[PDB]
Amino acid sequence: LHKEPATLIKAIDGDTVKLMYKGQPMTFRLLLVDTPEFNEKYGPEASAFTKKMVENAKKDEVEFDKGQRTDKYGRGLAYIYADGKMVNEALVRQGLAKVAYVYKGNNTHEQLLRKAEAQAKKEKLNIWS
Ligand SMILES: Cc1cn([C@H]2C[C@H](OP(=O)(O)O)[C@@H](COP(=O)(O)O)O2)c(=O)[nH]c1=O
Ligand SMILES: [Ca+2]
Repeated sequence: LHKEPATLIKAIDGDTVKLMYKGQPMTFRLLLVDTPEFNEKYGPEASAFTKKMVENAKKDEVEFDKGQRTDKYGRGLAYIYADGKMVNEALVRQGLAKVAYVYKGNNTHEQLLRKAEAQAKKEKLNIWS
């Protein structure tokens, strides 16, 4: 896989963010994770965590997997990096997202994320508390 440039347009919630990619606005849905909705427990904390990462970064990047690049709603499907740190993994490691929506052929980072989740669960963080 490879990282590509993007710029933040606006944070939306824990697992969606609006970026400019190849000069066009797009909503991205983060691969392999599920944050709580804003109205649910940990939802506001997941939104705030993603927003801080993507806003404070000097450089945001998108990395598509090998399969589908957009979902049925027209959202981009990608791993998002903020100054080289993967948002998807960081949410899981903090217990602010579960590993979820693991479809075959866009699952390159599945085991990296499952290791983060085991660590968050052992530490009883957030969703796992
Ligand atoms: C993360 C991801 C979600 N989706 C779809 C499945 C779910 O469909 P349904 O809307 O029918 O439930 C929805 C979950 O997104 P949200 O968690 O953003 O609601 O997005 C994919 O198709 N591919 C993906 O990789
Ligand atoms: Ca969600």
